[PDB]
Amino acid sequence: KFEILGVVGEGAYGVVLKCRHKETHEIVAIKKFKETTLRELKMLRTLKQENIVELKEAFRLYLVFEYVEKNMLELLEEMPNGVPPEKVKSYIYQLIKAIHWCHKNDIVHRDIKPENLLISHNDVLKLCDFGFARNLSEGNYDEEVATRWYRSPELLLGAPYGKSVDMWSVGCILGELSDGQPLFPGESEIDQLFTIQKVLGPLPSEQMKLFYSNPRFHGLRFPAVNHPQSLERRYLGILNSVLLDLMKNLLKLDPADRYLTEQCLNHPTFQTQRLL
Amino acid sequence: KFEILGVVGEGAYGVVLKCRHKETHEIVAIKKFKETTLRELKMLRTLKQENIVELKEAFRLYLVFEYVEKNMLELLEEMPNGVPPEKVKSYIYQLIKAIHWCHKNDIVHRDIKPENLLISHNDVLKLCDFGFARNLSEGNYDEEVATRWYRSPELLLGAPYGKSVDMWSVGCILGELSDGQPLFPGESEIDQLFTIQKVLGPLPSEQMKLFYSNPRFHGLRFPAVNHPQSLERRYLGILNSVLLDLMKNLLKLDPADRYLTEQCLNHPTFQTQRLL
Ligand SMILES: CC(C)c1cnc(CSc2cnc(NC(=O)C3CCNCC3)s2)o1
Ligand SMILES: CC(C)c1cnc(CSc2cnc(NC(=O)C3CCNCC3)s2)o1
Repeated sequence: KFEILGVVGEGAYGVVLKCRHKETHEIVAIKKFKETTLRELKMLRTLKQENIVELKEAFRLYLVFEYVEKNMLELLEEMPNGVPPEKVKSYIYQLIKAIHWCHKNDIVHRDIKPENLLISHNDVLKLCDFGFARNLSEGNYDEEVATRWYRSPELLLGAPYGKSVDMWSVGCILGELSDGQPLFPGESEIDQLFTIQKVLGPLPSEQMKLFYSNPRFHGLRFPAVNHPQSLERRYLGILNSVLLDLMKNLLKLDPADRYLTEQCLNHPTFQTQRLL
Repeated sequence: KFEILGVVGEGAYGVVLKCRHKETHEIVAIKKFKETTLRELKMLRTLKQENIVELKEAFRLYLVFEYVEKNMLELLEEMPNGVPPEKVKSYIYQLIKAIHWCHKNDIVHRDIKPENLLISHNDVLKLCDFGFARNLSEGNYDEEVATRWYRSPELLLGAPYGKSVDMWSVGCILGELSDGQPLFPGESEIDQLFTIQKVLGPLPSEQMKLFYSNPRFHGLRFPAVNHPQSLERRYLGILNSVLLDLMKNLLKLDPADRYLTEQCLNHPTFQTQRLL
């Protein structure tokens, strides 16, 4: 028996309520729709880790989670020019660890964004909202505008979703943590491709080819950018150079060049950081 | 030409972006879908007042608004036990003034909730999100779970929407401003009717009759509450007694007994308060 304290969130995932056990006074988040609740519960049972939100119990279907005090979106609102470089590295390390556990379990998250990065009172980052996650050994949801800001160009172009594009989202979040700004804030899909090339240069031949084969863009003008800026220039005086290197290998335009989790966690940036 | 700074919000209303004029550096909220954009723009032009969000311009259809620094939802998160009694009265007065202008223009808002109460840097409350507002002289959207917490019982029961139920929502917000707690937090429609009667007593005969005639509730158990608590008891030591009187006349179960705007703004609670 839970007393309802408030609404945590509502969307494609459904409705999450902030609740309190009438006996223990513990605060929880209870997820119900009105679907993919059972899929999420299965993945949540598989995915147990310090950087993944804990599912505490299920009943009649409703999922009861640990309630977490904040997300990254609120953190960037309180610190609109970025967080300290130490905190940028700490949060990206923790996020990478959570994605690593997902990927080792053959699960791709598909919706990494500041909104689903919970930051506990002890500053522990936790990933949530597996309502669009997929197991690659099966078959097969999606989201809104803020959720394309973190999407790789090949996905904007319609490629299949895999471990690479979760790594892309990590890089976008790395940048935004460092200066508070969305890195590729398109106002539409096309303006997103422009912003991406304005930083990283022209998409590889194959992505442009998808641009002309994809009827979403029929008759549309390709956003050619003459003079790309570069991330070194984009983040000069913001990221230290080692972490900048890590971000350079998360944001390779060709998904085949992107570091996956094992390589990310082995990067020099996190050498002293893994220990703590 | 606007540089995109971030996403303000996304929902049934569409997508609102936080943007900046490349020339003036003014921050604005730009509303676009992907419908009722034109309806909203018409109402926004009619509805011009200090407690209603200012629409600044329209182009190609996109609506550019003043950007406002916070909403009431964030205020209740920062002050989870309520705001000072003076601030409760000040915000409810301002909200009532905004609804009064809407109602005098034959417009009912239909979605009053903390999320659409903007509170400026000068502590000026502004109403927004007229994407579900209606003009009573015409014909005819709706929302989520948090948006039924502010719905009158006759509306939960399926009555038509009118000025009365906007007054109901005002009362719910009055209570929640005073102690930080949603007043009627149902987990479903039925639990909402229970919570309402647990405070205000049994619904009038006619609302119960709608309960049995409405197939939404076919075969369902009516939430009979034996011992209602009362608002005097519910808010003892929280609301002063004069404002408690105003809340008693906003939360009459029979919509015919509720104060409308003219009566609210004439209540003794706001006698010294109107002047400032
Ligand atoms: C986040 C998204 C809507 C979602 C899908 N599924 C779940 C359930 S898991 C959760 C446990 N604690 C949570 N904490 C937060 O989101 C809070 C609320 C926002 N302000 C403080 C930070 S949500 O959330
Ligand atoms: C609110 C809702 C989504 C909506 C529908 N239509 C509009 C456009 S009008 C606006 C102008 N300023 C605005 N300010 C706020 O909501 C802010 C953002 C949240 N944190 C700080 C408070 S929204 O908003």
